[PDB]
Amino acid sequence: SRMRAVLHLEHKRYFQNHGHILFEGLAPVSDCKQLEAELKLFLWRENVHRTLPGVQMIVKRVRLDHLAAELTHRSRVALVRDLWVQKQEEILFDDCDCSVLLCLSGEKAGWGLFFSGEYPQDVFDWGAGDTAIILRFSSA
Repeated sequence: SRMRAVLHLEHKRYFQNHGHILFEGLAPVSDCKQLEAELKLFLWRENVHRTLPGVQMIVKRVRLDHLAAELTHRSRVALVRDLWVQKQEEILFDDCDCSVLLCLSGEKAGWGLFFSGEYPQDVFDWGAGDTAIILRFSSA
């Protein structure tokens, strides 16, 4: 089982103050590793949700769309783009309402960062052996 996850007012305040917030254990670690293993097989790294159901399944079952909308005070947002990345330098600017970087493997598997605008420096990174997926959410 998994406990229900609920944002606290202080999580909102942190995101308001800084424009990002990092959560430990945002997504179940086993769901992240399973997705990563399927992505390695699938081997182009853009919009991998069009090829594997695990991306939207994580978005929906962890409620990343509802959490992003809540943090950004949007009625609703939806996943519009994604990118499976090996290095943080690969995460370029996207003008969407909110992004989520979800780490898929290694020590920080399951950790996720909500942010808007450019990827924030000196907040989150993962080892050279590990990967992550950036999820772009839009109210458009």
